[PDB]
Amino acid sequence: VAHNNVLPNVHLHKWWQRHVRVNFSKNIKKKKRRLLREKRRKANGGTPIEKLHPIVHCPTQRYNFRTRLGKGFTFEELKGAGLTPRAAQTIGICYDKRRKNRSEESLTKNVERLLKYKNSLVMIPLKKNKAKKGIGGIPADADKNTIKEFRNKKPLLSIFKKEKNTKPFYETIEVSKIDKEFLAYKTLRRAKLAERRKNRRQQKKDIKFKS
Amino acid sequence: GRKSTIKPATGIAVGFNSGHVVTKRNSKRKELIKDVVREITGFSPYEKRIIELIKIGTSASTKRSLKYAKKKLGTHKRGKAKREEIQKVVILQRR
Amino acid sequence: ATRFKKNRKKRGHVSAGHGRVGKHRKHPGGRGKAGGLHHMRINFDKYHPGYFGKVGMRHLNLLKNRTYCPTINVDKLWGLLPEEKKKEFSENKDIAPVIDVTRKGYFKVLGNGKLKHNQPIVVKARYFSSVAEKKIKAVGGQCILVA
Amino acid sequence: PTKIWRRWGRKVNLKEKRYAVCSSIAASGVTSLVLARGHRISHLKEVPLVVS
Amino acid sequence: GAYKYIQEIWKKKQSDAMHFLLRVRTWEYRQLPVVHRVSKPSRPDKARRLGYKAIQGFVIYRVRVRRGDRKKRVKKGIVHGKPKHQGVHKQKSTRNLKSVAEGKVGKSICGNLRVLNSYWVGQDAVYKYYEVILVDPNHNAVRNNPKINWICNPVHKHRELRGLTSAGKKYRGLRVKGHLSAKSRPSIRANWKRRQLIKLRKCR
RNA sequence: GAUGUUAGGAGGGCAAAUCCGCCGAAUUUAAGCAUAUAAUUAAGCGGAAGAAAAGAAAAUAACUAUGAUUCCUUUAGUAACGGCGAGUGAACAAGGACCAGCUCAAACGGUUAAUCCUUCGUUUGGUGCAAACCUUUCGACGGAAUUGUCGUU
RNA sequence: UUUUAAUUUAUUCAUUGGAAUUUUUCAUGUCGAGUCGUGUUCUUUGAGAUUGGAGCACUAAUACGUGUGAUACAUUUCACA
RNA sequence: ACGGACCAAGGAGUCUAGCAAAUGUGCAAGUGUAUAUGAUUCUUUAAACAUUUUACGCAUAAUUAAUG
Repeated sequence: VAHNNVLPNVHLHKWWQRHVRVNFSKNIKKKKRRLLREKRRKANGGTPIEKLHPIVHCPTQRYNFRTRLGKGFTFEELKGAGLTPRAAQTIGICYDKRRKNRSEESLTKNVERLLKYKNSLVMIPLKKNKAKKGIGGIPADADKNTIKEFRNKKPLLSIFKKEKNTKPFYETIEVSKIDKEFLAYKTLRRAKLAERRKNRRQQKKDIKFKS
Repeated sequence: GRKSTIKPATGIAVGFNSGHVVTKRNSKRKELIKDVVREITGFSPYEKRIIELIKIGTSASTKRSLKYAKKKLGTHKRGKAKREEIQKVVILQRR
Repeated sequence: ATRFKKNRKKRGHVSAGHGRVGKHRKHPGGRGKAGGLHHMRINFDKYHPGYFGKVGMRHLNLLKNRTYCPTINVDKLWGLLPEEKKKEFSENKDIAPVIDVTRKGYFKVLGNGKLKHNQPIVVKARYFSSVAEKKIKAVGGQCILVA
Repeated sequence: PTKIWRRWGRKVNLKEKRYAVCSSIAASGVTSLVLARGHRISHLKEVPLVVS
Repeated sequence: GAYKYIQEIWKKKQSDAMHFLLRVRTWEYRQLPVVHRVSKPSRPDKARRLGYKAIQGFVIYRVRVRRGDRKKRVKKGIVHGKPKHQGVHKQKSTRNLKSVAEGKVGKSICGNLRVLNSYWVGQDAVYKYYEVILVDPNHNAVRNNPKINWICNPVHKHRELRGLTSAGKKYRGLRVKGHLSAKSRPSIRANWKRRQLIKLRKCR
């Protein structure tokens, strides 16, 4: 090395020409999967190819405020919507047995979403114009004239898409309604100082509760 | 830190139950198996040694038995569990 | 871009710009950072002083999401809200802006700068600096702790 | 030997690209520039030519 | 409920009855040939706890595998290399003796069958014993079964040579998930290839 | 158990770019060299598919929590490893592609193995000129199986 | 020309069986053993009083368990599986 | 002192990764739209075009072995 330069650390000391790859076929495969999903959606028969997903908070403390699509609703969410999972997988509803609803807000943010999805169901007959009431909480089925008049409108995909969340960053309050005496920094320091003994207290509380 | 299933969290970011303020929510066959299997098998040699070593019955004996079980099984939890189990069966059989 | 290269302008100079006596040998001083502490020691001491050795404990696995904490100073607090909102806030003394910096993506508020004198501001921040608190309270605002 | 991993393409800023597009559109609207580029337009009336 | 009883007895291996049975069966197995078919499983509870069932296309083979490590295969006793590699005696094979067990039987002796699993059976000072469950992919009894007919299709050929049995998953690190394994999940070589592989976009 | 010039079947070999196991160096770098690096690579042995392998938590997190696997952007040349020298080097979260989940082990049918396979003949209708092929079930016989198949989750 | 979305046609007769959705009780059941784990040796890993694997010795508990929660240990909480 | 008997043709600071400096360009406390996504773009088209109202990279704050 020489002159004033950053000391090299280039991890290139093995046979790397074998590992080098270049993505010449990026837009080509983007097109191929575009036509793949278009063919799937055209062939399935008008049913949307997307599946409904829960709107759920992101983990950790970095992404506490953000929310995103999750892997399937919970059993209690489906029960509150009135659907057994084992029959709700049929209507494009994702379900997982691993998530647990840890808050009433999480429960109630997915229940009405499931109800909104259920409000748009249009069942189809199976036995050559022999429409039936349905099973397992799936909504009712429609007849010849009904299917002939609904099968040709604009499909709704916004509900399938991630729920846009509008949070009012710009908001304000009355000047006289402020708690002028609060000490946020002192509160933070006191909480950090007192963290150990509260853990002690919770430990002893639960030891008592074990009895 | 530590949370609490009751007493919902405070809006403070650092400390005890910190975070948002969201709301929270919440063998007869086996005994027969054990009895017949105990009758058929009995005790392994280290079980017998631990049983007699507890039987001789001193504080140094209890310490030696704990050491022996820990050495023969690995770890401390397994040795403690086996020592307690064998003294329980000693008390039960001394009938 | 080959026609702009320096080698092209010295095509018939025999030595190709690399000297006649010294020549251009392959790795005449070692490969990579070979000569640290031995013969490139002067270069290391002159341009990368604290390179050798080690200091501090070991954080066995970091999990940077735990300590992630974007920061913002007090003098930028009036900058988030738009100009029209700021204008309609400064004129009326009966109304004060409430800013949730965690919405904008900031977690701690430091006190570098100067706040507009006699405009109360309520700030909702995950963490607060002592002098930031002091500036806000002196200007007449109040700090809100959120999580 | 020539290798397939040469920098075949280039990353152009989207702002660069829209600036260039606007500039070329503006240049298409002055008679002298289009005449000098090589189009024989001495007979047409208006250079920002528009048709129904 | 007999199988629970059987499992509970076999869980001891140090009682007088278990010691006697293990001794006599190991003695018989030692004089029996290295690889030989057993008419019925000697541990029905463990066989059925694994994938074994009682359809016609299921057979059981007992195999003897020598214990200890195999030593470096270098000529004489001397390698031409660095001190880091001069070691010859303490070389530990990555394949477990359990996997080598059905590696012996499913390689060429029973090439028309597919290995399903293998279990413990016995032990000796200089041998280890195992029983291996083999499935005939071509017998209509197993082939027609809506269950356990996945082994009939030619994708599960030589699972023990490809490390796809339980022992293979064990020695490949597939028996532990999470941060303890981390690398081994998409297979060790594939993961290493992915991590060493560098991607360059066309437009940079 | 042995045996079948018993009936009906399979394995062997070729081919490897991708893929799955095993075994396994040294050149090189450290301006020497021994740990280290090259490299869990090259060579060697074995094994499949159109993809393979991984895959349904004995997971992650510590949060308002997530929810099989795989791959892409990023984490990140970071935490960390290392004559702490040369050098080596992940994982979580995040944004996306794709997205399907399932069955064996015990309970019970013992007022009925409720199961499975082989062989031999009949028919339920069909697309092919034909050859063949898709469907058809009355069975009967021979067995396997209670040292446990199916039904039941 | 292959299929795949929409689209000509259902009517009856019949008992025969099965399934799935929702109220009253039991029973809180089962849950993978020379296996996990530990010690030691070798190898592997970024994994460091050992990341995984393997060899040898010892060798478990039964869900109130044991397995993780990146520093060995004892006592003990919590979370997840 | 070494190479050169002659002539023709070929013949050697390049490519990629990463960093810095210099200069030009655009925007500017922001900047780059990454993977991906849609579009009657779809010899030319593997490029251009666009991103239903906080992804990340670098910068906007430093310092400490570290609670901070």
